[PDB]
Amino acid sequence: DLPLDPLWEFPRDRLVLGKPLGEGAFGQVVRAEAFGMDPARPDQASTVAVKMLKDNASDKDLADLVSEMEVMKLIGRHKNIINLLGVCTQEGPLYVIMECAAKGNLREFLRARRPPGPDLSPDGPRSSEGPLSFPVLVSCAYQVARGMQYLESRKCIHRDLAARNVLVTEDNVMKIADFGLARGVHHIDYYKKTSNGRLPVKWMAPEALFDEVYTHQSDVWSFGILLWEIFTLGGSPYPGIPVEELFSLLREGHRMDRPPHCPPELYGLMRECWHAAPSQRPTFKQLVEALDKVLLAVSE
Ligand SMILES: *C(=O)c1nc2c(C(=O)Nc3cc(O[C@H](C)c4c(Cl)cncc4Cl)c(C#N)cn3)cn(CCN3CCOCC3)c2cc1Br
Repeated sequence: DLPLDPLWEFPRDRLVLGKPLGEGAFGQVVRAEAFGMDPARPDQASTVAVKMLKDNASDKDLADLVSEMEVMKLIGRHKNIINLLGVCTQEGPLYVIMECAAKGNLREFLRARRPPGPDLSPDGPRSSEGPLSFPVLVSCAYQVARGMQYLESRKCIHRDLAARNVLVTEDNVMKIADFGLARGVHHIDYYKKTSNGRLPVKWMAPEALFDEVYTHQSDVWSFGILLWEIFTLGGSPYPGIPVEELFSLLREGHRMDRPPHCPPELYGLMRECWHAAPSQRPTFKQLVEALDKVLLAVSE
């Protein structure tokens, strides 16, 4: 009963719904097979991520998903974001079809690839060598910055940029997810802990947390936290600090320490992102360039 948009509309019968991937505040995401997403190859199979309303959804849940859908249409296509592939709005439940990232989110990607502990018996010629190396970590940070730069150019604010909201493809390409979402910024439970133990308040810029102000520079703050996540290989920010203590510490201008095995260049970028005045933080364009210099200097 929603209006037909032939540009994006995809026949729902060309989808085979598979195993659920996860669920958000509004909507659930399910893995699925798509046939003929490329109209030039009608019988070609591809793996996609389908977002849909949960069971017994409210009208506001529908409005939020519709709102997300329209943002996806306007945002355009970029290598480092989750792109819209199609929609199903006609004669059936609302489907928002987007790209699927085979390796899950960036946080779990890093945590599952932490170096072998010294408790492990030396077996082979590279026993100390873990899956993750410094240039690849830098590349991950660079890709997120480029993706955010694109989103910024499209006047899009993420409001919850983090490792958990960055997805990893089969080719280890970073793709920013859930960027055009209504997140109820006027009613945030700052003490709320997710089912996986995450405290989303630890990613909020001071002007966002204290003054409910969101800009692209507030995302830059979040990017700084995301930088810390990457080079702690999926660690949780402000270790062992409860939300109540986080409040007072932030008011005192407290910042996270430099993590182990992290070069001063990158902790330098982190601290720049965490400058109190938003105009004293780098832009994403500057972050891209700065991370590019480091990346090129370690890609001989
Ligand atoms: C399809 O390529 C595919 N995807 C995954 C994912 C996965 O996370 N896919 C995914 C999730 C998306 O959003 C959800 C809500 C999400 C989750 Cl589930 C987790 N964190 C953040 C977000 Cl946004 C979106 C979107 N939009 C797109 N794609 C996870 N897996 C399994 C990972 N698996 C773990 C065990 O080792 C092997 C890898 C897959 C698999 C596949 Br085929």
